[PDB]
Amino acid sequence: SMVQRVEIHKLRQGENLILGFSIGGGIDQDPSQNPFSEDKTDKGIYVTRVSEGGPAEIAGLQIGDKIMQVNGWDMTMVTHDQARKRLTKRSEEVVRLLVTRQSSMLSETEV
Ligand SMILES: [Cl-]
Ligand SMILES: [Zn+2]
Ligand SMILES: [Zn+2]
Repeated sequence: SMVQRVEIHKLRQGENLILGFSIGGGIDQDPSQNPFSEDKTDKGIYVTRVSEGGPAEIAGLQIGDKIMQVNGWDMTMVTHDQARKRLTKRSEEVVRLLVTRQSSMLSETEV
């Protein structure tokens, strides 16, 4: 798996600002119910949906991505609602994420 930096600018949907994805997981949840994890004891926060055409998709977020950090806050052992809260601060227009993603990128040049 690889680490990836993702930056998402929220889109104003009337009065709300939204990122355009859904989360699952958290240390309060039963990790057996998470289909995206490789290890079914992983209680981490996973991207379970990405809204087509939305800010997260355009920013490069992918379904199954594990969210490790949001704006400098570590997300590996947070509750589901703690994750929600960190992602939905009305004050914050931009969310910067570190995610892990399970995986020829070699640039080759003729001379
Ligand atoms: Cl919750
Ligand atoms: Zn698309
Ligand atoms: Zn910006």
